[PDB]
Amino acid sequence: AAAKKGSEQESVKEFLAKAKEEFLKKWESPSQNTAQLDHFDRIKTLGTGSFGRVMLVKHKETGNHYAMKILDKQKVVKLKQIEHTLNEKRILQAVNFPFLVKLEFSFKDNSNLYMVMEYVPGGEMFSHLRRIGRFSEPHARFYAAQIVLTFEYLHSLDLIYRDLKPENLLIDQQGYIQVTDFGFAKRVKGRTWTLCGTPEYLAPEIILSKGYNKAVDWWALGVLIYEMAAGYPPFFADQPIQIYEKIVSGKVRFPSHFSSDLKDLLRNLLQVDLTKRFGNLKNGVNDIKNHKWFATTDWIAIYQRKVEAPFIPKFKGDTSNFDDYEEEEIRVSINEKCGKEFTEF
Amino acid sequence: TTTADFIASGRTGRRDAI
Ligand SMILES: O=S(=O)(c1cccc2cnccc12)N1CCCN(Cc2ccccc2B(O)O)CC1
Repeated sequence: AAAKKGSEQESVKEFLAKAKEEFLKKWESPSQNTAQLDHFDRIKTLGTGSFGRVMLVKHKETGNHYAMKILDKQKVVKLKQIEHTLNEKRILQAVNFPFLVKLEFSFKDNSNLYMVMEYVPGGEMFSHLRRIGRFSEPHARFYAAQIVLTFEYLHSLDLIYRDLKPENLLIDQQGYIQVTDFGFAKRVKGRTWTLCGTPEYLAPEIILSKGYNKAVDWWALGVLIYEMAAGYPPFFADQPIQIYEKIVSGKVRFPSHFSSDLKDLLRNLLQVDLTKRFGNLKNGVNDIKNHKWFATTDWIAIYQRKVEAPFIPKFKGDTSNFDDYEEEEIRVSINEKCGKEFTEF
Repeated sequence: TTTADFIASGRTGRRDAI
């Protein structure tokens, strides 16, 4: 059993070295303009944001459904999101992992940037978590296991993720997870300093305006596990300022139904001292993978998507897991906007 | 309960990045 885990571990090292080779290849010469707007029939708007929208579209020739993320170049520039948006596309077209969203096509026109991903009708974990209330520990563990492997993958490429929350996680038709957003993802060796993320999920060292490293992702995993299993996040308040106070305080109250194993994991993930936080110690991610809360997890079977999911959203093209938005035209100027800012896209 | 305080907290919808 130990030599099978050792062989497992060596398989993982070998896999990651290969994945990095292939990542760096796509990363150094990214794809561009792999489709055009007219190839798609727009169906419905699935989301809106400060500098763009997401729309359900259907490829006319293939009939496959896609989520099309449309970003207004001029607003990206005004809101100082150029680097994040360039980073999102470049990372997504370069990464390759079972629990990431699949970027199929990207292109730009005079006005907008387009990223075209395989459509996941199940929607975001957020809506399901809020409706069901909370997930049981086995259920939460299923999702958490996929985030652990995803972070082992991203971190091996020197990518800090920085955007973990139920809002950015989809539940696909097999009940498995797809991580959506990479605007805040950044290739870094060592520390970085940008104040970014979501208040409930921010590690203390982010709030304290000191540098931080990939340990913030393991902290965020702790927040995610806690929120999935309890039904509410470990640090909440009416205003972000009040949330930050609680985060830095170092005090977490656990629900009475949390198992001893879960609480012990969370104390080590929600460790205010980053130098003592699981995933940032000498044994790296293995301290998490070998923790008793994950004793029953078959990491190989999770990676290969062989475990039966505890929840499969009701299979109905369907739009019901997304809200309704006022449909507006996609505007394309007769003049090229912000051409210099987005040459690499 | 804590969950009730959260359900009444006003930060129960999708959360924006800072
Ligand atoms: O629309 S998504 O759920 C989504 C994302 C990726 C693949 C998807 C495949 N099928 C269905 C939905 C999909 N999703 C990603 C985009 C929509 N927002 C927020 C948002 C909305 C509009 C513009 C930007 C942003 B953003 O903060 O970058 C968050 C979740």
